[PDB]
Amino acid sequence: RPGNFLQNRP
Amino acid sequence: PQITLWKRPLVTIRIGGQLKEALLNTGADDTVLEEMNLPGKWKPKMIGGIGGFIKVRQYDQIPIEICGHKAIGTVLVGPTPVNIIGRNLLTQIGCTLNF
Amino acid sequence: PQITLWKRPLVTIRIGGQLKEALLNTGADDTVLEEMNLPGKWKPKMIGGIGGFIKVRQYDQIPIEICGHKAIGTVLVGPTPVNIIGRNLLTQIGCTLNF
Repeated sequence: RPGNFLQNRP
Repeated sequence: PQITLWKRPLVTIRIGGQLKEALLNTGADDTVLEEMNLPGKWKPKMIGGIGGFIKVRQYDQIPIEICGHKAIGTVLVGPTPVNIIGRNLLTQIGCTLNF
Repeated sequence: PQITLWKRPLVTIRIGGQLKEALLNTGADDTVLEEMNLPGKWKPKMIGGIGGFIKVRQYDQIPIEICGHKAIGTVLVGPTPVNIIGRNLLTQIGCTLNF
């Protein structure tokens, strides 16, 4: 199941 | 509250009058919600994650109540696998990491 | 320590005696490091989030120290854009979210 929710602005 | 991390740190949020579940995410710059309608103007934006980049809709100055604490800020809407409260709004509600 | 979330919560970790900067990520179930040629047996795995999935190598019972606090567990290695400490290790160092 998807489990790594890193998120970065462009 | 103090939230340990044996499970995903999921909380209830209220946005645009509706209740949703969202993950408190220190690894996210921004807050990103699954596809939904929100009032007002939006701008197209792109953001990156672990798997690459996606297209989102950027809504500014949106009120959101997060586990009982009020925030008003930028909310991105798009094909995220889970609703995500990121640092932009974590700072508004006074969230810190502690060990 | 207490870590505020104005900036990305990047801290120094040690793996194989060598130092790296890594993101404390309450939105990650697992710990994933930027490509490095770590010795040992591994198993292939896919991890996902925004943008889709990436292929990684799963290493077991790897010692890691996070801002001076020792941990040992599963460490993934692959083409993440940043080193990421996930909940599997944040729980070992007694990390909490507080607001």
